[PDB]
Amino acid sequence: DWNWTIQQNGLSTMQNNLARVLRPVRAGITGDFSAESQFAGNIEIGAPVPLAA
Amino acid sequence: DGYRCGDKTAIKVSNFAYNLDPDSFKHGDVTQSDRQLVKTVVGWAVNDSDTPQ
Repeated sequence: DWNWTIQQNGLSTMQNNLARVLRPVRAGITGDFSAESQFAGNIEIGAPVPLAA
Repeated sequence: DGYRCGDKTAIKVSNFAYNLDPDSFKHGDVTQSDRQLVKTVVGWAVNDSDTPQ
């Protein structure tokens, strides 16, 4: 019952504090990534040899 | 003479392979030596419009 909390602590009281709680956190994440047995591979098309028709 | 008469050592030629040098390769005539029908299909399609499909 949020109305109960209002009559007990004051609307503006919590109104302000909730923003202090919920505001966005802007940050830059540094660091890296690692993973176990994943797949890997490669594909290649080699140079043409001038000989057919 | 010597220790053990005969019982000679031997040099054996096993498998072998070819570095098929891409600079040359003549494919000759191709044929079959027999027949046996597996399965066929016959049909057709038509274009009842004024545009290529």
